[PDB]
Amino acid sequence: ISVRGLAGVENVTELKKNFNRHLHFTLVKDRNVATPRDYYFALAHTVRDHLVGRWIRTQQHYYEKDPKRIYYLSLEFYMGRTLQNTMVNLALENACDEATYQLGLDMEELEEIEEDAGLGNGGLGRLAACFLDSMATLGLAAYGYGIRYEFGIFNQKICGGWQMEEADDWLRYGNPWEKARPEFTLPVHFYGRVEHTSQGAKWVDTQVVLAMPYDTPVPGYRNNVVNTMRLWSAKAPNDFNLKDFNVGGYIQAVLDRNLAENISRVLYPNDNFFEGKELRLKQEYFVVAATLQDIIRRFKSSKFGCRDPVRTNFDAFPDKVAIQLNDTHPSLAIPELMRVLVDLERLDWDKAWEVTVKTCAYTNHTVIPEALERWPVHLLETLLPRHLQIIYEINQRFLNRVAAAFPGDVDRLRRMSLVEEGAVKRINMAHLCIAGSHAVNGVARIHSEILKKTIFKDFYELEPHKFQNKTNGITPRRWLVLCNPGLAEIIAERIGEEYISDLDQLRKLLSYVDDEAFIRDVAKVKQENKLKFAAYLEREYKVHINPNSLFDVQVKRIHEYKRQLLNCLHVITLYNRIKKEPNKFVVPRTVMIGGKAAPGYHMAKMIIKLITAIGDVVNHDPVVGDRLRVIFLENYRVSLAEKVIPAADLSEQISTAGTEASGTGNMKFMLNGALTIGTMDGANVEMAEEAGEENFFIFGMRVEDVDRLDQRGYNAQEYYDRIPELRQIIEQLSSGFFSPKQPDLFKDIVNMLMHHDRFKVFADYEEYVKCQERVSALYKNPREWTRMVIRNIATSGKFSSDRTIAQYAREIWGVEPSRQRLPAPDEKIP
Amino acid sequence: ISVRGLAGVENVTELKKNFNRHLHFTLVKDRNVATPRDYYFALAHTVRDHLVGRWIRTQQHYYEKDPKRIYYLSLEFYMGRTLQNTMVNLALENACDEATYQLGLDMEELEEIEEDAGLGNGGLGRLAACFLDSMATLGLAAYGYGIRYEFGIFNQKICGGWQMEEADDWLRYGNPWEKARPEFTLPVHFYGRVEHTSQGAKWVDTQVVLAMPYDTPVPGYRNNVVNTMRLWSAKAPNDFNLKDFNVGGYIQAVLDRNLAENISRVLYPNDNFFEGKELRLKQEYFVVAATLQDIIRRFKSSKFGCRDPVRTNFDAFPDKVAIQLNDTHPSLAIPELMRVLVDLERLDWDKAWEVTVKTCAYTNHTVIPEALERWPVHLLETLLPRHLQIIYEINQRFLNRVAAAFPGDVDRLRRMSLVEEGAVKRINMAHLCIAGSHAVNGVARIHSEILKKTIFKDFYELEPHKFQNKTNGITPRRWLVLCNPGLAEIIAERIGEEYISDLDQLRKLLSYVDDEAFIRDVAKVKQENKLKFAAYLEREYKVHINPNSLFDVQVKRIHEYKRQLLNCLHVITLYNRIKKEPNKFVVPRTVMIGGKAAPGYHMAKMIIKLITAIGDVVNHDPVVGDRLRVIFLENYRVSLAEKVIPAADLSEQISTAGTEASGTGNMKFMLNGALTIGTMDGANVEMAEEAGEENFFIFGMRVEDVDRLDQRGYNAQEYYDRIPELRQIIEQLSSGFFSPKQPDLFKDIVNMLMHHDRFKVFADYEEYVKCQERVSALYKNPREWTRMVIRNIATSGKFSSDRTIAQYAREIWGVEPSRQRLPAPDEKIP
Ligand SMILES: O=C1NC(=O)[C@@]2(N1)O[C@H](CO)[C@@H](O)[C@H](O)[C@H]2O
Ligand SMILES: O=C1NC(=O)[C@@]2(N1)O[C@H](CO)[C@@H](O)[C@H](O)[C@H]2O
Ligand SMILES: *Cc1c(COP(=O)(O)O)cnc(C)c1O
Ligand SMILES: *Cc1c(COP(=O)(O)O)cnc(C)c1O
Repeated sequence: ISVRGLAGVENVTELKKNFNRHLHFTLVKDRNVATPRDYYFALAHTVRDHLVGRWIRTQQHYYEKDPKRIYYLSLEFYMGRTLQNTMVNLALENACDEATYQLGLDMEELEEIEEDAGLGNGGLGRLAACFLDSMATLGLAAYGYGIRYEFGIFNQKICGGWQMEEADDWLRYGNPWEKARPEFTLPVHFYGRVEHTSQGAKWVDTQVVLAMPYDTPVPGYRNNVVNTMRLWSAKAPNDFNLKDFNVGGYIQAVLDRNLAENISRVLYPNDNFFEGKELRLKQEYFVVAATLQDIIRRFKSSKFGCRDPVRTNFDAFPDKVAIQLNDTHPSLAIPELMRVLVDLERLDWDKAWEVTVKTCAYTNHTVIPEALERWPVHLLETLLPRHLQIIYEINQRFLNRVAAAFPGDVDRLRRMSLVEEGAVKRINMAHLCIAGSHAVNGVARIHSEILKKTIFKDFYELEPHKFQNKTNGITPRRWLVLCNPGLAEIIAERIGEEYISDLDQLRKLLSYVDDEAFIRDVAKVKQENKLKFAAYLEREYKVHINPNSLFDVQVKRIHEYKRQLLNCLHVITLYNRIKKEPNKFVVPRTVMIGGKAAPGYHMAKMIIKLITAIGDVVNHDPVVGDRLRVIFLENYRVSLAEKVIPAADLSEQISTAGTEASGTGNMKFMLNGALTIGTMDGANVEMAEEAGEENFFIFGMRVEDVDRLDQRGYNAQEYYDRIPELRQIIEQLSSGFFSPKQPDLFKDIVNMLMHHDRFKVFADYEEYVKCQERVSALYKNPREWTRMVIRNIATSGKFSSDRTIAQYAREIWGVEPSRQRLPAPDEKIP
Repeated sequence: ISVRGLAGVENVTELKKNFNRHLHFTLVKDRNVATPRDYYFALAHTVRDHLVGRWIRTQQHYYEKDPKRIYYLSLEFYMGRTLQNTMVNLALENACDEATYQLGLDMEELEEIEEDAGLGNGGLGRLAACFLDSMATLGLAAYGYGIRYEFGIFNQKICGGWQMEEADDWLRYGNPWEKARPEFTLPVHFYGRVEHTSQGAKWVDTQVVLAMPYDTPVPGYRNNVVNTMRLWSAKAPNDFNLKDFNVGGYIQAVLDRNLAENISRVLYPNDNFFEGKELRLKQEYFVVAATLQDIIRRFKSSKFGCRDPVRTNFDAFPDKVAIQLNDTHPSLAIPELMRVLVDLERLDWDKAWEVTVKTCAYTNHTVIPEALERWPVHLLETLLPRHLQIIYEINQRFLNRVAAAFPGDVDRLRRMSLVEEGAVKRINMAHLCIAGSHAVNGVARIHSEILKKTIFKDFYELEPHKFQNKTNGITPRRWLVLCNPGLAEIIAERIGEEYISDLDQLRKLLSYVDDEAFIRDVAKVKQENKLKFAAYLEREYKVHINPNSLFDVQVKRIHEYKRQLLNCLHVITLYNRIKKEPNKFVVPRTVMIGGKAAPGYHMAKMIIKLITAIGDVVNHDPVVGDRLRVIFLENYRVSLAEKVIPAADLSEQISTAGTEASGTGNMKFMLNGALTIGTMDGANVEMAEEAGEENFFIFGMRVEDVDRLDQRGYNAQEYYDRIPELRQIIEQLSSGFFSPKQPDLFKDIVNMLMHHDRFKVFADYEEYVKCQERVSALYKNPREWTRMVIRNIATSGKFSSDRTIAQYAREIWGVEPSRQRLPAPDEKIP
């Protein structure tokens, strides 16, 4: 059937009876009233059974051996569905396929019923998910820590061409994967004040909110390791949230509990944008406070909570603990770790600081200013008074370090301050992270260089040793074997299965680049993939596309820096050329643009309306026929990504050079047989570098060119004046060609494009359509297109998260990865 | 061990491995980290497994045979713990006891970990629970319908002698008994307006709240019948509760969902008191609207949703459906049933009315005016506009009936109106229920007579056939076999086990009233019970009592009509007499008073403070010694009741004649070997009537005497003037003898007692202490005390809820009870 594992005789039988056990005993249903959803759960519960045994021994293992623990703190974990992924990592896919088949059910149909764990916005969230899978696969004692939002990223609906947001009630029918652990609930404080008494400061008169943990298993790839993702839920105490007496109402008191529990209710839908709302800050301290107590408790036990030197010496803390800050979101971990060590454990400042710096590491994910976290002091002052005091003290000592290093450099002092003066004082969270971490890394080579050269230049001059780079990657399991079994099978037929946990072995595919059978096969799976997606489209969304055309897709969050607008300009150009010479042949294309716009991002939502507007015109022009289709992919999410990417021919990664930190979608397309048209931005550079620029479609300004233009000054009118095709499009938008009933509908876009384009869309227009002509030319030659594809696939190995994690492990965490199978799952009951 | 069933060889082994399966696979724990709470859940899950098989066949059964369905609507279901009860009804108690013993665990210790399902306030709620158990035991196709509050009756805490209320988060660790059924969610409307168009009225522009059902199994006693209790939870739709666009905030929109979900958040803690809050009314319509849709859907299928006459003829609706209104709380079912039939199904008014009256039955539970539901018209007008219109139309037609029957009786017209004019117009829910139900019943013989003679006199004259009586009862299973296995065993040793489902057989115990061994045994279990409670007291609450004293207990909600105050006056009297003649012998007593006061009931909370105040003085007077102890039983609830009642010697049922509708606690004490000192109120009359007044301690005014006094006019000063002992107590309260630091602390009680005593406490004082002297005298003669006890126990059979239900079944529902074992639980998988 494929190498989705063995469909053993004893195990298919075993699976079937356990499916029935759960359908009866767990679901309390009988075959005569069971619906596909019930069947999905019976299976989910059956699959989940297979990894509890391993989950228990893994955790017990780490307790016995006591290795250095890795704590990945992130406010986002974009997990997606987990049934198939679990089958794949446990080698259960074929057995389950067989068993459910024998039970008369279609496994694929049941898999489609599982709701996505949308606890993320995009790249940052998904990176965390891929990292978790890799950390498990590399046998690291790692824990993912975050917030269990009851509402994930909103579900996008397109009404009249506009995006409509609606709550993602992903828990509505329950989550068979999580395990509530009420017994490990912890208290988290807010507000209050600071009392300075005799021997130390005291955080007093605080409001208490409780943190209830929920553990989700994270299985490694076929190694019997099952790590843990712990997600905190907010709960109100039953005392004060009722007991602070003297009139108000008993009923009201109980109803008001949903005020402390609002902390974990919803994920902020912002991607690469900072919103200084109090609720956000609370979510940030909430996950940090709760996680740290869990971390220290585990440390207090270790082998110190037995003997060792005997005296809670936190000197070995860094040797046993490593906490990775996914961006500045969990930044409060630094002043919180200090607070506990100093205020509660009573360590001297300097010893506590040494410990903190040595266990904390920070990862930066963007350089755009509006994405930077700068919290107003008055907010921290009211909500976390002691933390503010600690931050000021950290600042005081840090700046003294700077003054001593750069005597008389008074401007450098204000520039490096964690505290920013002005309208309202703010705290630069990024500066805090750098000062309190022993390592700061970027997510792509150019991004990392930019940090050193620009944004964090002064910090780099101060401590050059802190700055590193760790190019992002993606997990080959979900992003290849799971979403594209067809491609994975033909690759395995030639080079084996060892590449799934060793993606570098894909290079061996280079020697089949002239193999006639392979070229035919690679081309076949892509055709099968395109047909399946073309079908899904009519199935779930309804209104035809042509599977023979080039599948031009751009899927990612909607941003001005991602330049979906530049993609739009090209689409309109193609249209206009066709209307000019109707009877001239052009390579057919289906351009699919999908992504979600943050609710408050007006421009982004305007762009979505533009895309649908172009489709309205283009898709109903008889002269165009089937040569050009414009489709907006609704509710783009992880599960949707697993469907489009394997069916894509052209991947669009056209951000303005220097704005996309790394990107990961680009890698997903490269490993799945799509060719990349993009700019020398983020990881695109390392991808072209790995496959060879000849096998990549690079165009536009480099970072240097962008800066040259800024010195000069960017004037869009110039481009409007010298390019008639560009002029024609802008005047089409301005006159209502794309919005008849509302002719001025797109005035904001035009206005912006001409007067305040921060991402110089016009500047890359000419080189973009010229480059698009080159991909069309190559698509006309199926054999050469497929051969270039094989060059990309065979050369994508570097982009696996196993590589990225192995580097974090060695160069930042100080631990050694291991591909050693944990001693089976085998029963056992001590 | 007792007749808690057989501890079979094959089943104890089977139990043990399933306990281990759940501890591993369900709880995801290993013996080395498992806590008593984990062990409790493993067992709970193991026990729950045994009744799903039966649950499924019972429900399937009713679907095949299609008998008349009984729907018990109540806003309260006081269930208590359900682990032991389930073991008892499935004959699993000994097997589980053995198995857990072999696993090295104490079952009793694990049972104490289960949280109480406190979805009730007291009597009314508990009656519903006992009814459910009886309906299952009598094989009725019955369904309990209510609200799944996430916070039940508050947990009472005594701080400085004052009651402190704190949220009852009973779901904190989960509920292994319920089964969420998201797939059967239903929509419920609120607000909106009424449009009168061409062919009918339309309820329009309504706010939608969703009702998610949760089913809990209700097993019959050893008959393999497992009925269903369906509890609705409120959920916000994800559309409008987000989709009603045009600024407000996306985050805020999601946070505001907890506004529609507040409907099922908390139970109103009022007992025998009406609070016209909007949230209450919403909870009332919510449970009614959701339940009715479920009822009609089931009816639409039946055997009509196949063939029959073919044409949705609701003429057979009454023949297939019966809905019992537990008080006036679910009264809106009447106008709602009309609304659906008329507005949606399009039946003519008269046909719809005939159907409604024929399927609805109402049960009254109190005659005190402040407990009567009278909803302001402006509230119904805004929240349920169409229902108001229907109620007015019902009223219009009903009054026309009256006018025709009593021509010219204009005062009778206004008196009988469902609409009450005055300050603000109100709707008398009780009048609505009578008009729209074919049967109205009281809960005790005298209570029922009072309804006919007083409160509903005019309605009785109009339709005398509607009025009936159904004396309350309690379930012998939980209230005897479960809480008192020792007594149940010795009874079984003599007369067998058939009395558990046939309590009348207890009469056969009369012939052992002179049996020397039996007297010794009955006396022994009561002593063992008293020792166990005396131990629990020091265990969980701490500060000694004497097990040799008479256990004088009064446990029920705190009310002025229950007269805990009268009990207080007696306690103080005993104290004063002892202080007068210290060296005179008196029968030792431990008087225990427990109960909860509604948060807003100032007097009730003042009484609790008085009780603790008396204990402070009395319990620390050296001259008193161990002859008199005053103890306030904290957090009185079902699980606490299962502990005190079996250890009681004297049961206090001293309400003012004519105010306690029936009472059920009184019955619990009678079946458990306690003697009753009480008034000729509620069911006390039928109890004394059954055991013989010689075996009862009756005192005080009868209803007649109370009325005579009211004609005359009640003047408490008179009693104060003629009784020096009474005078002494009042002056002790007035001067601070019981409240040194705050001498005027009890001015409200004294003031009330002397000037506004609605329940004439002083009037029954003399006859009360005189009567108390008689019980002390008899307690001095152990052999005669025990013989009178045997007379009560042997004569309590009439008070089983099986008898009550059998009467409802035959005289109101039109169904025949059956003690036929359902065809085993046996596997089966069609
Ligand atoms: O705030 C961000 N959202 C992202 O997706 C992001 N930063 O992080 C991702 C993971 O490092 C990057 O790939 C992406 O380029 C960057 O925009
Ligand atoms: O509102 C009420 N609360 C009660 O306990 C009550 N009415 O109903 C119970 C069950 O019918 C009665 O036993 C009780 O006497 C009555 O007060
Ligand atoms: C991989 C992924 C992303 C990141 O895409 P980029 O192109 O790096 O912005 C965003 N959303 C989803 C659903 C993803 O799978
Ligand atoms: C039986 C019961 C009641 C009713 O007691 P009465 O004496 O009828 O008021 C109230 N509370 C609990 C916990 C009960 O078990």
